[PDB]
Amino acid sequence: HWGYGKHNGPEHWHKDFPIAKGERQSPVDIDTHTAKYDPSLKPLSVSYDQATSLRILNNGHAFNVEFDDSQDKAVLKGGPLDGTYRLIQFHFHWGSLDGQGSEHTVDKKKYAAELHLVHWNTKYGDFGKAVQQPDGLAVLGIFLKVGSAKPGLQKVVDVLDSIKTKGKSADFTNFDPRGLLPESLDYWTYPGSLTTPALLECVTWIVLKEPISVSSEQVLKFRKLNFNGEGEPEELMVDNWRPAQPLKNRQIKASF
Ligand SMILES: [Hg+2]
Ligand SMILES: [Zn+2]
Repeated sequence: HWGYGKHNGPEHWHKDFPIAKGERQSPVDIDTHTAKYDPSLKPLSVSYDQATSLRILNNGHAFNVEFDDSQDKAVLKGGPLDGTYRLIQFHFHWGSLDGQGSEHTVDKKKYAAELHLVHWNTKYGDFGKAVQQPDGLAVLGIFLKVGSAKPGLQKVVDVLDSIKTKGKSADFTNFDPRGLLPESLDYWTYPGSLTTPALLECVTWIVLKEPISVSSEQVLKFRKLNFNGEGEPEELMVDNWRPAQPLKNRQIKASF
């Protein structure tokens, strides 16, 4: 199957997943001078105070932190969205070096990593249903740059040792996502897709202007994860990002 290697990387995904060369693929390059300032755009509403983290798992391509989405516990609303979207999981994409790792680019600038908080539209009842609609998902993307340590990320970092290989999971309760948000909620938004197979075109992307800073030690720890399963040859989990895709007519609107 698919990966980020020489023989199964992004350039090969189209073979199993034809939609890889569809009309609304992600990520893209955000050209700040071409983005349209839209004054009709409402402020984002992030309601994560009653979030319920359950666990963390190494799925062989990233590590997912999962949340209880059986009720409106952690939700996203406002901004470009109509209705309420529930948080289901967050994950990151990171590089082998500090100069790469992000999926979206800003004026061709690459960040060290990118945080994706994934939410599904409650009018669809379940995640599986929401991935059948063009307005099924909303992904909140936050860039990471190397500098000062992010206190709020430390809890995730310390548990990576326990889920080093593909298929390993750990109980991960009482984790507050609010510690991973930047000061400002200014954003760019555009209609896209999931950045991993099945590359479904169901996402409303909200990418935050303001990056969060994390320390070299913190991102270092991400780089120690393995794509492989226990008892298998070691393949470091690095560079698990997809290159920018053709914008193809779409328009990127700015909230600022
Ligand atoms: Hg869809
Ligand atoms: Zn992602």
